[PDB]
Amino acid sequence: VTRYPSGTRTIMSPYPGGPVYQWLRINYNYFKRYQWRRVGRWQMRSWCYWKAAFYGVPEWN
Amino acid sequence: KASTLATGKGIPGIDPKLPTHTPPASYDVLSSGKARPVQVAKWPPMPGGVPLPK
Amino acid sequence: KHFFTDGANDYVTGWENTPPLKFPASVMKPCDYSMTKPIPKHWKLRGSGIHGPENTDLMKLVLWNRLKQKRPQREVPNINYLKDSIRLELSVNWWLMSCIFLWGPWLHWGQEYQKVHEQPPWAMKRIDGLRGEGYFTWFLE
Amino acid sequence: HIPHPVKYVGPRRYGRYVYGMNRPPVLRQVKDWIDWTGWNSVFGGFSFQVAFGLMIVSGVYLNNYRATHTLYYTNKPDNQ
Amino acid sequence: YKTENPLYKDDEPFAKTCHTFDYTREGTEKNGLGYYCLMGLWASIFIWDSLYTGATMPTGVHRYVWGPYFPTAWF
Amino acid sequence: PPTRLSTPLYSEGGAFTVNWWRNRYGLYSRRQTDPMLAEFLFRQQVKEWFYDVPSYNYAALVGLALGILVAVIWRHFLFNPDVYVRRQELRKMWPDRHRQFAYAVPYLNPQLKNLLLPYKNSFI
Amino acid sequence: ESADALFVGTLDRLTAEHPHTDDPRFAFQSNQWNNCELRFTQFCRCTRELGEDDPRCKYQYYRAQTVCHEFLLEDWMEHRHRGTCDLDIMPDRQVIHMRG
Amino acid sequence: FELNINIINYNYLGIIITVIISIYIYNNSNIISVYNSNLLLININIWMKYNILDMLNLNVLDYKILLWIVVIIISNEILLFVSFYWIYYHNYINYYHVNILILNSYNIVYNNIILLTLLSTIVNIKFYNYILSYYKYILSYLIYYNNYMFNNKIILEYKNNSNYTNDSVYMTSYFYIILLHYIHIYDSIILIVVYNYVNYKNINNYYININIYYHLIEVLYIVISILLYL
Amino acid sequence: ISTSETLNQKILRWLDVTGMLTRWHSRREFILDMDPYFRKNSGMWTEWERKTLLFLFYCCTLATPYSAYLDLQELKHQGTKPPRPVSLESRFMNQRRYDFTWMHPQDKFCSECRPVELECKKMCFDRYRSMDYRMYGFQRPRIQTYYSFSTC
Amino acid sequence: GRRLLHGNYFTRYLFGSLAVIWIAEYAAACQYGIPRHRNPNWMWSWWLEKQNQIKNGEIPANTPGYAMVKWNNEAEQRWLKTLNVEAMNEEFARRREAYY
Amino acid sequence: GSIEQFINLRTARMFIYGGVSAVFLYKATPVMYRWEMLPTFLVKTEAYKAREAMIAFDNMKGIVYGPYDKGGLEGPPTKIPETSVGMMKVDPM
Amino acid sequence: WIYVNERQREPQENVMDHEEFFRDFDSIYLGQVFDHHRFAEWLARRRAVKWGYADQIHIPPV
Ligand SMILES: CCCCCCCCCCCCCCCCCC(=O)OC[C@H](COP(=O)([O-])OCC(O)COP(=O)([O-])OC[C@@H](COC(=O)CCCCCCCCCCCCCCCCC)OC(=O)CCCCCCCCCCCCCCCCC)OC(=O)CCCCCCCCCCCCCCCCC
Ligand SMILES: CCCCCCCC/C=C/CCCCCCCC(=O)OC[C@H](COP(=O)(O)OCCN)OC(=O)CCCCCCC/C=C/CCCCCCCC
Ligand SMILES: CCCCCCCC/C=C/CCCCCCCC(=O)OC[C@H](COP(=O)(O)OCCN)OC(=O)CCCCCCC/C=C/CCCCCCCC
Ligand SMILES: CCCCCCCCCCCCCCCC(=O)OC[C@H](COP(=O)(O)O)OC(=O)CCCCCCCCCCCCCCC
Repeated sequence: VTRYPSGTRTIMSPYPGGPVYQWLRINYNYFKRYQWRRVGRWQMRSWCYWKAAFYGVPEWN
Repeated sequence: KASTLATGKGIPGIDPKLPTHTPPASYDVLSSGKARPVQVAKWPPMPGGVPLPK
Repeated sequence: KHFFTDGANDYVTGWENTPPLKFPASVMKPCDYSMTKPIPKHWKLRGSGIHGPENTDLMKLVLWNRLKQKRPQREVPNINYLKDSIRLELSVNWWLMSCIFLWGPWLHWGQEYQKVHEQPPWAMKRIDGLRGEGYFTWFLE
Repeated sequence: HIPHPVKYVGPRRYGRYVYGMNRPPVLRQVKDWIDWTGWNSVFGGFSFQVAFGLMIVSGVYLNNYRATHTLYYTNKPDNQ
Repeated sequence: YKTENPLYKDDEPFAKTCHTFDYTREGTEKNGLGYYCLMGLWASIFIWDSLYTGATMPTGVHRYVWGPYFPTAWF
Repeated sequence: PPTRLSTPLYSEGGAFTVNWWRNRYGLYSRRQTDPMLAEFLFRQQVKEWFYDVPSYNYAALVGLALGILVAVIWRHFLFNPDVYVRRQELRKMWPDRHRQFAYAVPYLNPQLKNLLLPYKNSFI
Repeated sequence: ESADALFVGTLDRLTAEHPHTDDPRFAFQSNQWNNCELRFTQFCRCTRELGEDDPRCKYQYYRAQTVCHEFLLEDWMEHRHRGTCDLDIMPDRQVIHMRG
Repeated sequence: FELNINIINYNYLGIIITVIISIYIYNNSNIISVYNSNLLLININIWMKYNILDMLNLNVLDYKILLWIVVIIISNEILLFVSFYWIYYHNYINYYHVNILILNSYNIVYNNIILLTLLSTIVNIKFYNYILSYYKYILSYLIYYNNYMFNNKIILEYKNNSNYTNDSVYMTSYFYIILLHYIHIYDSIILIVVYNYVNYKNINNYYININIYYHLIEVLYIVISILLYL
Repeated sequence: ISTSETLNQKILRWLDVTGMLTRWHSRREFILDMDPYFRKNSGMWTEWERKTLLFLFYCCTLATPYSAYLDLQELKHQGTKPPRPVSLESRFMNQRRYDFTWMHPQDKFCSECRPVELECKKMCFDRYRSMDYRMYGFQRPRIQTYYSFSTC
Repeated sequence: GRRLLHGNYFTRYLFGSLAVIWIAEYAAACQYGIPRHRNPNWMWSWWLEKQNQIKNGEIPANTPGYAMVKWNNEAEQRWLKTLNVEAMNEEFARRREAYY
Repeated sequence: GSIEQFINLRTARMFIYGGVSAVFLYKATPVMYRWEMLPTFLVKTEAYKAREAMIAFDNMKGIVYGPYDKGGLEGPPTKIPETSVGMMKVDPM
Repeated sequence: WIYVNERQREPQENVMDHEEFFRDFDSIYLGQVFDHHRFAEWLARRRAVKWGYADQIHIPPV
């Protein structure tokens, strides 16, 4: 069984799709995973309201 | 299952050897030996079952 | 369930008053010694006799309530539990569907009818000569 | 609560999705889904809107049509 | 070996101890027929009050076969 | 009131019984951590509050007060000519509010008013 | 003439023959504000139909005075003369059924 | 053996917050009031940090204590709205026959009820993920879009309403009830802007509090819609 | 037009342009669309929980466009709200004990105008501008500005 | 897993309470003999008669109510100076011709 | 007789169902038209035309510069204030 | 930003003359639902007349 990169090939049809379709599917997959989600990762890690409460507190030995 | 009266032995539909219903099975030859006549209708049934003269 | 209850929906600590039913009684049983037979007079009290970890069942309850917190896999609950966990969520979603596909259509029809006949289709046409749409909930008139 | 069994009697698995082959009819699938996720939420969620809509729209006949022929002092025309 | 899908297993019973939980006799698990009879009456009163708007203003003229003291003269 | 946990407590069926109360008493309790202790605390509370004869007098007083309260509220809404929940009459000028004026005279002559007014000669 | 003639015809008649007694529609309550507003609305509707000079409308004003304090009547009578009294706006220029 | 409770012996935020409150009264400029509000926000956030740092005590009763406080607060929010509903219905006998234009029952109520319902669905999905130890980034931004639209619609309504607060107690009650709901909507923004995934998961009181509050506000709008629009 | 697929498959493929349907019908594809940190907890989920979550998420996201349509129509309605009759000043209408200054306790802008009475403020701002005092707003025609929702 | 409230408490006490309220109200109306027929109109008899005359064509269409009273306030005198019902009817007639 | 050749399951299912539909539409369509349920673009009812014929977009009267009509013979102000003349920043035509 | 963007725009005509409104009730009260583009254009021209910039603006044809 051939395994394609995640999110790049549809399982709904034996036909992979036409050029425009493939472009839309590949590029949405890239935009979500490597462009849009930059904002979410940035907010989750660099601006955590709960991490900021423990800023400057000694480590727990 | 249905190995004892408590488990359901002898209860139709609950016992594997007893069917829920017992409709008569179809036959293709009459008991006389004649072939079973076959009729195909193209009009709804007569109102009272009233037979029509030969 | 959403709200935390120490007795039933205790998800903060996961404490359970009784052991799992899967365990044999010889392995673990609920802490209940109310049926203990009368103590012979020649027996002497060694322990405190105080309700606590000296009792085997209570000890095992405490031990299990801490060692159950690490498990190799999930204990899949049945579909009845899963439905109850998100009962409100599913019901609100169906409420949204009703508001879009039931409330939406007849509300639109009423406004369109109101445009032509001045009053909604579920109201009594007036003859007083006053102007405007008037009431909408006719059963609260 | 009262411990009870799972009431879902439909098909537990359709098999692996192979380009949508060997699958039930769409309406059968919708019914199986609601069976799997519970009809109590469907009835509970839609109940409020159904009640409100039935009452308001019922006025089309109970409050408007009937009323047109309800006033007993209206059928009488003047100078007749 | 044979197994059971956990998603379709039955709910576990309450433990039987000195402190046992029992909801079987409460009858509060689900709405009963009486509740649905209340809903039916509510629908009926709602329709009736609108269909027959002169019911609250009845006629005092009464004939009543077998007089007024016969049981079918009270309904 | 039994003193041994082995001896069961009798419960009726319904929505306010010994079994119904046991199911809900320890829902928010951090002290009922095992069957033996839970039952002991449950019976302790039941013995103290439900086997106390004078406590039942207050149960009567709350019922009577609440029943009067619910009924006076309901009566205002259902019969008082000046309480409006429907809007038909409130969308008309005062001279045209015939349906609301129908409540006036029946509401002006309650039974107790007719029964007790003759007894003014005990105050004057 | 009939003993129950007052109740017959209108509920209004009762206070018209007995100006200083309770009106049947408001006797249940000690507060008589609503009674004053009905009486004023009735004076306003009389003038529209009969004019100010008619003895009937003059008496409908006396009836309004019986239950309405003068400071309220003077204010409400000015609004009426300007054309801003909400109890006297002609019905075809009312906005009560508009936008809701 | 340790003590059952790690007692807090001293605190200085209380003095600051109480002084901040006084500035609202003892001031000669409304700009001072704006900046004073920022000081309040800052110090209330410090108190929240103290609550998060109390997690180090590993006290089982802390979750329960905070949860029940929220219950009491929600109760106080419900009873304040009741007081406004009371103020509204007390003067009900003077409504619907005055020369004012009351609100339509078609446009505002429907789009608002549809909007607020979607807000509930988002929060519900957040709860579901919270249960499943999962996160979806887009969820919070859907809330921001919903809040933006709600703010956009309420602003236009007020500006284009042809009746003012001084026209009738009906109009005053309409504006005040709607404003009170909006304030509680804005408080929801204040709470939701910090939503993130915390790895201590279901021992975090924030998650349960948000779910309860959002449901309260949406339910409160159902009551308002029936009273005023329908 | 491709003939290597059925009509149903083609429609489903296009509805799967963003991969929604594929993630529903493949557990592996759903877990590999999660960011690695949250994929760690995925193995514990039941298929019931997974598809129910997608159903709630999909229903919500598919109704957002509808709410957006309803909100746009609302903005257009408010943007072209019909004029209403000028209110007659009734017995208990427009009562004032003091000027409106709670918004500007010290500046006391538009003391006679009500807090959101836009037409009164416009004329009041014009007086201030005629008095050499600048005020913001009420100067651009609605049809010449963006986001007005009043354009034909 | 232990239950505190009725299994269907929310729907039960919501719909149930509504049902009891509705049924109790019908009972209350019967005991007081309240008329239950909804009238959406005003009851000013003289006004309703003028409206019938308009529907019968006795009074020209779009004639204002202040053009028919026997007493006019100041604001209605202002309006009467600019009132032209005949012109209004002609304008409406022109609109109909253009539309068709 | 001689129609039996036609009489058939498919010919019957499309005759009962199809005929039932033929009467459902023939009897329901007039009701939908009367109650304004039909799409406007497909057809306009006579009541719709009667109302629409009364609508025009050329009325330029009634402009006032005050929030209240306080009665009297003067009425609300109708003249733009002098301080407001020429205060609009209209883009060049 | 919502507030600032709205504050710049001239106020819509909330109210008109009481009498003139009721003499053309149907057109004004229902014009929007029957044809919103022409109603929008009519409103714009009235705003241009109410604020004296009619000769300085060209209102796009509908
Ligand atoms: C030939 C025929 C001729 C004609 C004949 C006509 C005959 C009459 C026809 C009419 C029918 C009559 C029927 C009578 C018998 C009915 C028996 C029956 O089945 O009733 C029960 C049936 C359902 O009751 P059930 O069996 O208890 O429900 C079963 C559940 O599945 C049990 O499951 P569950 O309890 O677990 O359910 C799920 C539950 C699970 O929930 C929980 O787990 C509990 C949670 C509780 C706390 C919730 C927290 C707060 C909420 C958070 C989420 C908020 C989201 C939304 C946010 C909105 C923001 C704006 O979730 C919920 O329910 C609530 C959460 C979901 C979202 C709630 C949304 C807000 C609700 C509140 C507002 C409602 C009003 C909205 C108005 C519009 C908008 C303003 O109720 C009704 O059908 C209603 C009453 C019907 C009778 C009265 C009808 C009067 C009018 C009749 C007129 C008809 C036309 C006449 C024409 C005449 C011409 C002559
Ligand atoms: C052999 C048996 C055959 C049976 C066939 C049954 C056919 C049933 C067809 C039902 C069609 C219902 C159409 C409803 C259209 C409503 C359109 C509408 O109003 O759109 C606008 C409205 C919102 O308008 P606003 O401008 O915002 O105004 C209101 C709020 N202020 O939008 C909505 O309501 C959105 C929801 C639209 C729902 C459309 C429903 C369509 C249902 C089709 C059912 C088909 C069933 C077929 C069964 C076949 C069985 C063999
Ligand atoms: C969920 C599905 C959708 C449901 C949609 C419902 C929409 C409308 C809801 C409105 C609010 C709820 C009440 C509805 C009442 C409907 C019937 C109705 O119109 O009732 C009118 C009637 C009086 O009307 P009028 O004729 O104008 O007055 C005459 C002189 N008094 O008012 C009522 O009965 C309703 C108002 C009271 C409701 C509550 C019942 C009264 C008693 C309250 C007791 C409170 C204390 C505690 C009680 C505890 C339990 C015993
Ligand atoms: C604070 C205000 C709260 C809201 C308003 C409260 C109103 C009063 C309280 C109502 C609470 C109801 C909750 C729902 C309970 C429920 O559904 O309860 C349901 C129960 C049945 O229980 P089951 O579900 O177990 O069957 O209903 C009944 O007991 C009645 C059964 C049907 C009876 C039909 C015939 C009734 C005839 C009545 C005649 C009345 C005549 C009156 C003359 C004066």
